[PDB]
Amino acid sequence: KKNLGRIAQIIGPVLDVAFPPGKMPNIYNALIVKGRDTAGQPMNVTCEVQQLLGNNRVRAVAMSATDGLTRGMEVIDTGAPLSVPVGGATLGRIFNVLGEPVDNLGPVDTRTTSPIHRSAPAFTQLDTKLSIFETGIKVVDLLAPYRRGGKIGLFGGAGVGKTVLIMELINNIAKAHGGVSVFGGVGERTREGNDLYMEMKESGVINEQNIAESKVALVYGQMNEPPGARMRVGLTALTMAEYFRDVNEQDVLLFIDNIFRFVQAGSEVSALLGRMPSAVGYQPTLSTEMGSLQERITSTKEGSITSIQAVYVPADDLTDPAPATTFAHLDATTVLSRGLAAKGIYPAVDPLDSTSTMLQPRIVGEEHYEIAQRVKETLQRYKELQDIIAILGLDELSEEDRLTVARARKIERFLSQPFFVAEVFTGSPGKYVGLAETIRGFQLILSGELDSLPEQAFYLVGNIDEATAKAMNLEMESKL
Amino acid sequence: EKKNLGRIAQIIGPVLDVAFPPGKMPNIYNALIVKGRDTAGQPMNVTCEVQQLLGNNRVRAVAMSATDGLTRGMEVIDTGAPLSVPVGGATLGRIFNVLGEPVDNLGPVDTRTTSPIHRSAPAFTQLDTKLSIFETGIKVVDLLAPYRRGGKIGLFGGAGVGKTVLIMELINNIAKAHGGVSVFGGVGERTREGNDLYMEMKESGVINEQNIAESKVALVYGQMNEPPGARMRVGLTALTMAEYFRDVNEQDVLLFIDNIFRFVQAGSEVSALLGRMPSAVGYQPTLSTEMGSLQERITSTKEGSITSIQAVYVPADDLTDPAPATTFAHLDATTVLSRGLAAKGIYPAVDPLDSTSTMLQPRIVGEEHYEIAQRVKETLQRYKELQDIIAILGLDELSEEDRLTVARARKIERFLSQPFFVAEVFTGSPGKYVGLAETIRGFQLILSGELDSLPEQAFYLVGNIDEATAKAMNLEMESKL
Amino acid sequence: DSTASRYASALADVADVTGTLEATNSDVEKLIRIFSEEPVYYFFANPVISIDNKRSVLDEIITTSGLQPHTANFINILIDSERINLVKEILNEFEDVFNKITGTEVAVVTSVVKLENDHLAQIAKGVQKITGAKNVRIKTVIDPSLVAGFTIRYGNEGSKLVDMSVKKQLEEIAAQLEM
Amino acid sequence: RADEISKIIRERIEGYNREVKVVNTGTVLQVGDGIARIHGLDEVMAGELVEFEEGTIGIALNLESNNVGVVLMGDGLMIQEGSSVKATGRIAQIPVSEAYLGRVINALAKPIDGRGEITASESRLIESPAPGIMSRRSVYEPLQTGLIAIDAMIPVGRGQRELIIGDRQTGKTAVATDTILNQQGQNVICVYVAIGQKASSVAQVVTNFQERGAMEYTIVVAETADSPATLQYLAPYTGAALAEYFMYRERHTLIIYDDLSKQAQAYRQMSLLLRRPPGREAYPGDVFYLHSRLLERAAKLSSLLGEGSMTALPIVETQAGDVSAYIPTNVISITDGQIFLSADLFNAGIRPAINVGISVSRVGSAAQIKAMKKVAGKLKLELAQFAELEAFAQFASDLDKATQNQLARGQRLRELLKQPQSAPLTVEEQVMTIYTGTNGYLDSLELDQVRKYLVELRTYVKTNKPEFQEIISSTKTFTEEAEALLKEAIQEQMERFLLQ
Amino acid sequence: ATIRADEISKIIRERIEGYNREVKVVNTGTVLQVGDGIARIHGLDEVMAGELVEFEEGTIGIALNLESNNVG
Amino acid sequence: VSRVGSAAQIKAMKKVAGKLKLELAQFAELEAFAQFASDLDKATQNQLARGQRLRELLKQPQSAPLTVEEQV
Amino acid sequence: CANLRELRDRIG
Amino acid sequence: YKNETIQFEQQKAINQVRQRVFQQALQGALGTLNSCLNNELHLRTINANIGMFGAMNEI
Amino acid sequence: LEVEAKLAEGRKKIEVELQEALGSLEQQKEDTIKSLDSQISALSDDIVKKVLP
Ligand SMILES: Nc1ncnc2c1ncn2[C@@H]1O[C@H](COP(=O)(O)OP(=O)(O)OP(=O)(O)O)[C@@H](O)[C@H]1O
Ligand SMILES: Nc1ncnc2c1ncn2[C@@H]1O[C@H](COP(=O)(O)OP(=O)(O)O)[C@@H](O)[C@H]1O
Repeated sequence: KKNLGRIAQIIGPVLDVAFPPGKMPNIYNALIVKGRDTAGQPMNVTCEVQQLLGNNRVRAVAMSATDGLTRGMEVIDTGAPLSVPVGGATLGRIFNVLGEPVDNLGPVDTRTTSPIHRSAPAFTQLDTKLSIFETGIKVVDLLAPYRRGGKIGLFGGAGVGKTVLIMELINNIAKAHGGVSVFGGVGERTREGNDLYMEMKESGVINEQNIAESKVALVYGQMNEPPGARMRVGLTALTMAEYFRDVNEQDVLLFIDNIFRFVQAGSEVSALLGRMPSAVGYQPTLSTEMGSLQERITSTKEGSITSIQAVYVPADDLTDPAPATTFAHLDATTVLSRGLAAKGIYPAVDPLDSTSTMLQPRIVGEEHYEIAQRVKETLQRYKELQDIIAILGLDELSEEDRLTVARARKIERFLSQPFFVAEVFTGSPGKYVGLAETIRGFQLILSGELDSLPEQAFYLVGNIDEATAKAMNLEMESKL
Repeated sequence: EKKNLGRIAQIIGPVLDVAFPPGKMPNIYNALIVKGRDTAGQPMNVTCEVQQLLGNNRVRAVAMSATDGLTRGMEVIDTGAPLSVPVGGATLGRIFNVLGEPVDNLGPVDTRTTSPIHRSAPAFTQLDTKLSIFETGIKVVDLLAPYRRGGKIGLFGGAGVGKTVLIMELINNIAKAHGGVSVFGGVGERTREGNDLYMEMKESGVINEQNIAESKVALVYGQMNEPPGARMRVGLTALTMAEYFRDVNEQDVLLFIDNIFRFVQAGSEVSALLGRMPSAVGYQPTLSTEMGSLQERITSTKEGSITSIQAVYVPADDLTDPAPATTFAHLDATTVLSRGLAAKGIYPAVDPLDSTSTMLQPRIVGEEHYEIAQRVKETLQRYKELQDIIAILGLDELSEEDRLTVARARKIERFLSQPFFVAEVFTGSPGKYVGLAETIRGFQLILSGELDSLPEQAFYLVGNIDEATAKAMNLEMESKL
Repeated sequence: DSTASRYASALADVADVTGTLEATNSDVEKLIRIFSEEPVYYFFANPVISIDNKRSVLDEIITTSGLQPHTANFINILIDSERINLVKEILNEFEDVFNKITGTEVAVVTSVVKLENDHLAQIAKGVQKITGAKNVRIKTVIDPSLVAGFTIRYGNEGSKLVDMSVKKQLEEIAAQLEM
Repeated sequence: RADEISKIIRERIEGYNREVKVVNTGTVLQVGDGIARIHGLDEVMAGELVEFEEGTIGIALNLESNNVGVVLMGDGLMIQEGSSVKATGRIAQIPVSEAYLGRVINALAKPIDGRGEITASESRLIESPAPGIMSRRSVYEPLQTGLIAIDAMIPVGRGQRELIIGDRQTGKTAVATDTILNQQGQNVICVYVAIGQKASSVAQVVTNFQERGAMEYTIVVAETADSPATLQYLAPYTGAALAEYFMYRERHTLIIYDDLSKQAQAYRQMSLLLRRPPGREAYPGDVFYLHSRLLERAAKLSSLLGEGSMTALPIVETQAGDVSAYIPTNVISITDGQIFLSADLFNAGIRPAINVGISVSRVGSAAQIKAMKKVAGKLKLELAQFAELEAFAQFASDLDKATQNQLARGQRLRELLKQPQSAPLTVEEQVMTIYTGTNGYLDSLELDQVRKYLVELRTYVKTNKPEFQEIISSTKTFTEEAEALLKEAIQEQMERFLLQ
Repeated sequence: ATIRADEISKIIRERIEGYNREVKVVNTGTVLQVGDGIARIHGLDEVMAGELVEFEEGTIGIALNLESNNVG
Repeated sequence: VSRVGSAAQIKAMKKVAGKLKLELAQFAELEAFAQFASDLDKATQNQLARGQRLRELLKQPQSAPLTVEEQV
Repeated sequence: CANLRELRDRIG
Repeated sequence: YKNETIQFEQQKAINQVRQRVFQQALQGALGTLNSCLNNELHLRTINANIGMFGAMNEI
Repeated sequence: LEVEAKLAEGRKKIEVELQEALGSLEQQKEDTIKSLDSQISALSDDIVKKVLP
């Protein structure tokens, strides 16, 4: 539009601008700031209105760099809630939160723009076909099956997994799902995003030669951005996916990592915005904002948006509100635990807490359900006997319970996977195993029939036959 | 008092800030009623109390009923005095909410004599010197852990364990033995359990459906429907409805508060609503002063004691956090009701070992009472120790020196169970009232060892020691057949 | 109450105790048209300017328009306290508190077209007979959005509203959809 | 019809005739990302929902002096800082009728399923004076959940508002679904309100209800997470106002809330936006008042009112399994007892993961039927003894016969308790199941086969001894003829199960 | 503080009647905002920091913290 | 942890022991769990010895430079 | 909460 | 449910027909009132509305 | 599995019924709209006289 602004105050990233009384933009309405840069005149930093203060001025968080802005600059509002270019153009390109290309190739076309902040899809049309997915990880394909056309949570502490696991999952599924992929770098470290970009342009997913041939379209609002950008990078990725679910009608698999940053940035701007602080320090509108993101991801009778958010459980605070409200929205939660990466068992997914709404027998298979029940019960038994093991000596517990402890040890080692993208940290080559092979492996492992192999013959092993061969190799190099 | 016509300026949740003309403002804790209106078309008045003055003639007041629908600027009228509770012989039997309107729907209460809620403390020329204990009427209480007449008492036990039959027995015994009269004052009483208690009262004869103002309870029910102002002031309402009893009739009045932690929780709600900065864990800043104003008017004045019994629900079971801490600073006798004892059927389920009282000491009770009480507690400690080992060895295998201790401890744990004057409605047992003298002599006879051959079940559900020997010789007379 | 409302209530109370209430109301109108036109507001604000220079210029502006002394006293106290930056809002709420004290009520009759003065006095009759004010004041505003009739905005401030207008269509059609 | 469509319009446009009332109207100062601090609404009752110029309905909670701070019951994007917002004489009511049966609704009582439009000429105000003590009665008749654990150890009677607390992902929604699915043979109108659960989980639950056929009688008040803070705040109150109507017209109901943690969290949001001072855990002042005002209208009435009963069954999600946090200790102080699901017991195979311990119920044996009053006593006592002796199980090396047999029957008793997903066990079948577990007629079998043997026994008995059904369903006591019939049936079934 | 305690209408009338006029109140102060056990008083400029001020009913008050106008 | 791993080592260190971090993190559990021991077979008795010999040498006295081969 | 939760674990 | 989803869509279509085609009707009706803007309308409507409005107010 | 194939049959039935009936009703609404337009001019004229007394 044309409503000249005269920015009144600039208190950190949150800047509030005093429009004329009649012409005033709405909430969540973008404000491109006609301002000067540190050097050189042309510089347009984008701001999205958050609330109207009633003194003819609205509060607007700044998506771009906040320095250099002066009090009194002319700003104009688009009138449209921050349109983002998507569609057949957005493919292959690392996209900014503003709706711009970042990978220094040619600018995209804006023939298929869309508002970023839109209404949630109604319950009247909701496609829910309960079906399992074969991601590739032994444990998460067995213990906590993933619901395609549904949401998946890779919870974890700081550095437990959830990004190497996301890289392995995308390395698996980016070729499997004929639908496009969307990666939302919500507040993830810039070097891991560039590692992902290099891995994608090498693994053919990007296919930099003909950029219209990519099976992916990236969105990066990574760490080095003002808290506006981390407050809307998730919604940019969501708008790309929502276009791929409204128009192309194809099952798009979007990846968001460190979705907790989409709440942390909201906190950092909410504290400034005058909104009072909530519990331990996040924003008051934690639930509404988190839901406003994570509800748009539903299979909506034209396609199925399967999404895998990698929540960042801060400092292993499992009770923290930012993962506690995401546990409500997330179907197949996979709580990775620092205590299980302590002993080296990668991925450090908790066999107990990683649970899914797809471990019902009519949905997964009766054999799958009974073997998952026996594995999880054995691990619960091991956790309950941890204290007896810890103090009173390993031998002083029961002899059948000693069988259960050895079986639990073999299980919690065997559910470790050598990943393809984690080959650099383990040194061992990556091994992909489907659901059937690991099912048959767990059967014979917990059944006590092959309870004679050494423990390290099960750890970091792709399959059960690989474990049997590793036992031969290990017993040979033991004496030799 | 007068038409102190004011506007209800600000209404946040329950809190409703009212204004006034500059001259006449009601002082703090002065009840003011609003001339409110219901959205159904009835001019319903919700009564309020000025909790904090705010300077510009505007007194921030909390509401003792729902503010849903209170129009801004609705005429609010002062009463000039705190909430006039209709005390007297009239309020003997019926159920009252905080402002003192009978909610059981029976009939209107005679408001002839009314004292304010906020009558101040009694001074040291009023308080009594001698520390006489309170002969309740339960053998366990009046032997092992006596209740202090004029002092506070804590029932840590849960609900369903037997708290209702215990308080019913206490009310009937206070009506029977002394000239006393009880005032149940359940604060934040969950209305289902409130109706449960009312119906059990009516079916026990403790109160009469047909005879009101000859009953033995003055029920003041703080519901949980009401805003946090009401289920906080229900404690003070019970306090003054019993204080008028003691200071007009000179009788040993009882005062049952439901959980003090529920009163303190209501205080926390009302203070967070007033916006004053919360203290430690989250109870109000004026926690000690507030609950001290609640629990210091419970003192044996020279007219007659107002000894009370206060349930206490510790949160997450720690006596450390402030509210149970500032309560246990007051409590003079704490008796826990034990779920295992209730499941065994040793009614009353009061735990004989963990129940403690500051009044047990010898210069207070009597040297013989303190000696026999200490020896009974040491015997029950011996029994709780040897209950581990009679599972393995058996009574005859271990030494016959303390096999007598195990047998006497069985006889003591059975002798403690008293058939009440309320358990008749459940089983038909007629019930025996036991003063301190009888249980003292009986426990000396049991623990000394004269009754080493009486069967254990001859001691269960019996009153005095002579009646116990009567039960024993009864079993002996039937032993031939 | 608001701080501006308190200061305005002080000014209205003084203009009540001294029989100059109408002259003080006119003086407040003059003063609010003075404290409009931003550079004067910017001068009386901006605490960098010395207090002596501010009060001297205020004395000059006082002796220019011949204000009542107690209203001049009011602005001078406003300069004394740090609350001079609320001056526009205080003079704005003066109309509210003055109408409340002198007993009159304002009814902004907004119609499509200008209204006859006798028929405006009939509107004043009706509004008075539902409010109960002595000298009910009606400042009318011509509006293009309405269609046939008029709206009344009598009350505290906009609070009560009666309108026979495009709202007729609006309510008939909110009841026409009926979902 | 070709022009009768517009001839229908003539009805309305000639019927309504515009009486000139006064609409309370003021401007909008501030629209604060979920709140709209409108100014000038003077004689607006606290709670009287306002209507903007863009049709964004919203409640006027916070009535300050110079700005009535309303909250928005929809999205607030289109409010334009000065648009005259008009009050509406509604005080936040909802229409309610028996035509609401089956259709999932939002908190506006507007159907969100789609398959019709409910007409209702009876309107109930949402917040209402709950049943007083003159109205309420003691809990007489029980309410079978279909679970041996929460129907033998700790009952739930009609009127008693038991509480399903527990760790996240433990079966709270599953025990609630089991209750609503069992409650088919009975007559209860099981209003299931979902607060802040995602839309897809509510779709799964509504289609599970449909597959099991229970959707005929259960208003699933759905509230998706992207509904604003006001609507997630209002959902329990909406379902309470529906079940309250159904209870007042003699019909026993059962309202099952979902995630009061999420509901009070949405109230926390809207109140911290509305600038109300916060208390513990940043929950506002009136959280306890809030939960009580919607949870203490769950009563069993008297014959003076109709004998109907609303029987709440909230769900409180507590993280890390604590009783200590603000909202769970508030809801535990309100609710008549509680139950305890636990994540470790859940991952130890025990489903439903009912904690055999602390999960007390304030009612007790005053709720259960005479058959349960008989057999649940022995079941509770044996579970108490087994739970005390639970440490001896792994170390029982030829200990004496009393301890050995009691502990073995307890090891079989927990397997008796654990029952499959969504399996509703009506009263008669769980009666015989508890009896079989407690009086020893399954001691010969090992730990594993107890489940299979009991399912086959329940099938065989309920299909070949219909006199047991007559006795238990009719006489509601475990009299000697039923005891002998069950003994002979269990004996013949053990013979055919030895024949395998 | 935007809502300053010495801004009651009645009190600011006392100051607004005399701008730079007849002398101040030496030892006469009107109590205001006497709420949470902490009364505030307009004027009373004679009060020493720590002086012991009195009231009408006969209650005693230590005058700890005297701000610009309100001697709290 | 280290997010770059053996992608940021010399090829010599990647060839000698890149599984070293995982081997030691795994040996941590064989230390703690088999610390309270009974019936230690040659597998455990020799694996603990190998892990001790693998962990003990990582004890650099500070301010001493090491060329990359002097770690290899 | 990773501080209180550890102590709850040790208590249990 | 098949019979009722088409009921939902026919009801939505009917009411959308109503509201939209009336919106066109009133967008035309305001133009028809543009000839009746000031001269013949306001005196009659204002007098009648003020009469009935003062009556409703005095009631 | 045969039940699942029968579910596929009923699913094809809802496909054909939904698609064809929705097409016919989306045509019916336009048919009635274009049938109404003269009567919406008449209706606007009717409302004009009603709101001008
Ligand atoms: N009897 C049972 N048999 C098998 N699985 C069960 C049983 N009871 C519960 N479950 C499991 O519980 C899960 C659902 O429980 P529920 O929905 O209560 O968890 P929740 O996350 O606490 O719910 P919410 O999302 O409402 O918080 C399902 O995945 C199901 O596998
Ligand atoms: N399969 C694996 N093999 C070896 N190391 C692993 C494996 N998975 C995770 N790790 C270690 O844990 C870290 C987890 O990845 P990272 O990106 O740090 O997680 P986050 O994004 O939570 O910080 C990796 O840097 C790696 O060092």
